[PDB]
Amino acid sequence: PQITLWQRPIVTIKIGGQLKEALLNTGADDTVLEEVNLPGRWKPKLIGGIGGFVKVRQYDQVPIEICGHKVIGTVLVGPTPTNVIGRNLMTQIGCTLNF
Amino acid sequence: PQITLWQRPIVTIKIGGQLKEALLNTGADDTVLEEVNLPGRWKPKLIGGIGGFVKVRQYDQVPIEICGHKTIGTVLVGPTPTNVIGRNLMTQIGCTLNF
Ligand SMILES: Cc1cccc(C)c1OCC(=O)N[C@@H](Cc1ccccc1)[C@@H](O)C[C@H](Cc1ccccc1)NC(=O)[C@H](C(C)C)N1CCCNC1=O
Repeated sequence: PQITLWQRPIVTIKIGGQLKEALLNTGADDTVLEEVNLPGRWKPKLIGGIGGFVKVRQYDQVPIEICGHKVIGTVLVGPTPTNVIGRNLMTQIGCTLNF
Repeated sequence: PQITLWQRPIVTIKIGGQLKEALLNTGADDTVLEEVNLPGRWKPKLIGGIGGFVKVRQYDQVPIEICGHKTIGTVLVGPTPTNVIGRNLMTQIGCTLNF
């Protein structure tokens, strides 16, 4: 799609058999989602860092659908004020900024 | 331009007679820039909010050039870990997310 930015670019993602809402966040390197139980191995990742890091679980090669774009990418699972689709997944969906 | 998101979408902005780097941040409602002296009236704005707000100065109708695109928009001036072009200015430059 073409998403204008008058509103927060919140998109529906499908991940871990759940439909979630997430913000297409070009300011985020990574994709951080709250409350998904992703299967399989993960490794700890420290994210944030300003005032301390937040430990999240990094799951790699996660199938995630973003606006009916099935991609695969790293999803960090842990506390996030809002579910964020970061650049890592936006590149997968071939999402670009255009002006 | 079409900006792919493999890297942080840092763009050069021209504001307050200065060339600055700023992140095209679709996750940011507002544009927050540090160390720009903007002329004229401003009103305080509280931004952030998680753990407390940061007070910044809201300058309205600021001429700002983003990747050569002259636009006018609200620029919040105050502490920001990175200069952020938020959606408010991305709409002005006609920046959209596309995939
Ligand atoms: C910067 C970074 C480094 C390593 C790894 C990752 C994933 C990184 O990126 C993630 C990140 O923190 N991104 C921020 C930028 C960053 C760079 C440097 C230090 C810290 C962060 C920023 O761009 C987007 C971020 C959206 C956000 C989403 C969920 C929780 C919190 C914030 N947007 C916002 O914070 C704004 C501000 C003004 C309040 N915002 C979010 C509330 C509602 N209003 C609003 O407009």
